[PDB]
Amino acid sequence: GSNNELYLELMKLREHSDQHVKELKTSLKKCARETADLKFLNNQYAHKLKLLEK
Amino acid sequence: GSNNELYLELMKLREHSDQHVKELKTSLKKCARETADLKFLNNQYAHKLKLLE
Repeated sequence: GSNNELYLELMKLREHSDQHVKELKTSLKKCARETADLKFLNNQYAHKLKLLEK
Repeated sequence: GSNNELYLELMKLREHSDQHVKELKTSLKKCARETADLKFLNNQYAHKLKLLE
């Protein structure tokens, strides 16, 4: 083994992580939109259900 | 010495990026949980509506 191999491995790990970060940021934005939509829809549903009672 | 400094700097960069992945992964899990909670309510509402209709 050599420290150069170790250094190179740490560099490879960093680059892989950076790529993962980009993918996660994309997924997060997608999920956030879905939550927003469901929240809006749920508010409509809850209200409609409350009208039928009255 | 400088060998140790190089190791620590490379480890720093490695760990900073990995910690970032951890953060985002946990945030996404949270968002996914929130989505599940809302779908449950959403499905419960919708199902309850179709019956009264």
